[PDB]
Amino acid sequence: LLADALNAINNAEKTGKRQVLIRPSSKVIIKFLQVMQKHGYIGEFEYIDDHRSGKIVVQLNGRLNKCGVISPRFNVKIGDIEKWTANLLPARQFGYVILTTSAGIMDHEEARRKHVSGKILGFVY
Amino acid sequence: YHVLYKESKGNAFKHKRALVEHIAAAAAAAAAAAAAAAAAAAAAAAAAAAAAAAAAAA
Amino acid sequence: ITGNKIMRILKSNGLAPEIPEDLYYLIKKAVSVRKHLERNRKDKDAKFRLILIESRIHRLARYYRTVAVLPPNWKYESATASAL
RNA sequence: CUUUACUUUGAAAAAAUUAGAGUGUUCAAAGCAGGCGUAUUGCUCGAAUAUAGCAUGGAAUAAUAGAAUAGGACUUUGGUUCUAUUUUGUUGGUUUCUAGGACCAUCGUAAUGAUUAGGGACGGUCGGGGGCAUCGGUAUUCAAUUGUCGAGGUGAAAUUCUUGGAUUUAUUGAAGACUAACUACUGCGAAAGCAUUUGCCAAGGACGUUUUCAUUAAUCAAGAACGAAAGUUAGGGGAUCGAAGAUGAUCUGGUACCGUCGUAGUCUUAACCAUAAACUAUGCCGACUAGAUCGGGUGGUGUUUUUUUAAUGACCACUCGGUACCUUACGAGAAAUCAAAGUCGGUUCUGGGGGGAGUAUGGUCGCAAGGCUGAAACUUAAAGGAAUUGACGGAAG
Repeated sequence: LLADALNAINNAEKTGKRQVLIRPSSKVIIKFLQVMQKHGYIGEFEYIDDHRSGKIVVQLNGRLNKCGVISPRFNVKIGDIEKWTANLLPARQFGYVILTTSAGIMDHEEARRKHVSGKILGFVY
Repeated sequence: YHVLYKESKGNAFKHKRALVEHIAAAAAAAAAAAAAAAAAAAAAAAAAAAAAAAAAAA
Repeated sequence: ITGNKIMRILKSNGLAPEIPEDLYYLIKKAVSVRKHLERNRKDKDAKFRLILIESRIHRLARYYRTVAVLPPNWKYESATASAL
């Protein structure tokens, strides 16, 4: 469920699918995709009815190089973010780490602004 | 009674003394059933509530 | 022949997804295929085949055990069928 | 800072609408905030504690018993008596509020994004999955009998078998093993493994509308059970071919290939040892990414089969599972190639130069051959994989 997730949307950008077709719904999916919207990595999104769970819709615009998960959800600190950001992102300046902070799920540099620690989900660059 | 036979096989005796001195422990188990039967008071209270509902809506 | 077994253990009828029915199935028929292992002992695949279905009784003993056993339903199953 | 808001109920013909009530409790201190000098109340800040009711428990209300606290009437001042309040135990009507037990439906939308994840019941269906008990056919061999006179082998040969009638041809009888064809680019079993036909006990997978319990799940050191062939133990059986063993031939030699015979084995029950270059040289389980064949279910208002018309079909559309497999783009890699052995997680196993070594020794198992676990001294400077060129062949064209 975590493994598959960011690989599907990444391979969609690799080939050049304009919208990507992804699905599930319960309550760890969509607001870091609003952090991706703020940063300009994806575009708009909406919800479509299903029989069970739900269907998402995501609009892409050819931005993602590689996104992927951090499969063990390690502890990040308000100092040691960038020990991970060194290996996670091969580029610095480009990309960001998404932390599951204590103040919800937000960006990593936004997490230093709040001064809040937590776990990690994935990288985007 | 046949708990004393299961106190011979799996011996907790030795001789003729300890044999008859058991009978007290097995008899005490029956007291637990009387405590469990007290839970029926909740069902009696529910029957009184049903009678009060029928007296209200008529 | 399955249908005569169904109307015994269950609350209602048709619910072998009410799981003490699989426990009673495998126990009762494992001793019946062992009549066919009291037949000869050469026997290749039916001894292999028996391991699968008789070990499934232990996964059925893992079953209701882990989730909820406030009054233990697991100990009703193993009493009625005669397991562990 | 900020409400429109949310909700249980009444009055309304319905209904707009309207009327009333609610949106935690307790304690100490400090700040700000109505009316007053204050007190005190409300809110905020900080803590502690708990997070659907009607069996049960608390409070309100009533009674009774004990204890504590406050006030009054009395007192031969110890105490008694009355009243109010709190706490604890017990009982009953009514009002209000809180724990706990059994069973079932749906999967809605906001925080990793095209998700039915585990067990089956019901009803159809396929297969060489298993064990046992029967039965049939061909070929071979042996025994008896008829018609008829030499054969068998090989590169040539001989051992060998025949006038005491062989090979053989037919008839009759017996004993064991195997099932040609069908037979496949086929199916089943988790792997080992599974081919005549029929019957009984008995297992698993896949499909279909659904019905249904509601994380029950995944993986798993140890541990437990199962085990092709070869070998061992005890009792049977030995047709068809034969390790060991005995002759003939071949050669420089021939303890072999070849030919004539033949022992243990090969078959069977029970028990044991448990290994294979045990194989896809690729662990299991779940999600993403273009293209065959076999089984199930549905459709083909059209055509054909055909006289219990069941054609199960023909031939075409799909939709699912297994997927001999073929072939291939993206992509990866040292490359051949793969089509995931690309690539991903959760979990388990395993590797750290060659020789010495799966050995030495101990432990453990075994009836025994032997299995399992498992090094070092020392030696050495490489062992090894993928891919090329050319010579050669008792290789082909």
